[PDB]
Amino acid sequence: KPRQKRTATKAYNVTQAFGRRGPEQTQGNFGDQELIRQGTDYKHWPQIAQFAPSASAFFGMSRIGMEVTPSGTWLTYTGAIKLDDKDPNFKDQVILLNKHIDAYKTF
Amino acid sequence: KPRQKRTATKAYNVTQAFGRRGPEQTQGNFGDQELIRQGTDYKHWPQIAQFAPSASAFFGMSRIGMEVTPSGTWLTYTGAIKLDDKDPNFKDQVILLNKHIDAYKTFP
Repeated sequence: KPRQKRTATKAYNVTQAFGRRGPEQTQGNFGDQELIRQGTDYKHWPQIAQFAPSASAFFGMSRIGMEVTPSGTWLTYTGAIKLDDKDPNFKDQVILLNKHIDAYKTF
Repeated sequence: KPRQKRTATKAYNVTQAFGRRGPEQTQGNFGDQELIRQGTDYKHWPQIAQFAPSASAFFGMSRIGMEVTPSGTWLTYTGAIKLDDKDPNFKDQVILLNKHIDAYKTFP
């Protein structure tokens, strides 16, 4: 499957699907050891997935570019998604996201 | 519905769902007049949507951050998706994406 359409699971985990976590610009930085090993089987995956954009929102919210780099042709994307501070789950969402952002620095 | 889960259509279009296209740091820049007014009702939407990430890939591929500002708490993301230059359709994919990237600069 094209990288962007892959779904990580225990049998095909985040490292297998999307590479090792890291700081480089072509690397993903999200996930602690449990999420990396479990993918969408992770016990709190639906709480993470609620922030992932629909296809319409991905192209509607993001700043999209197209670049030729020494590795080939890339569609770039950047943006920001607001957390709903009136969601009763807000504080646990903050804790959950903090547990996974740049978690690889500690393993 | 939270912004990131909206689906734009003719009845609820890209501007209404995601704001006017423009140059600013967290403003969307993608779509010509046809896509803006049609959203996923756009006749060639599937050829754009093939590049959109799954939820797992979004959090697998992207650089994710969190920012706290006077407007609230924001989940930031950056990344890149590789185009398959060996796909016979590659030239048409590039043409389609280029038609929409920064298209707003050419119309009010």
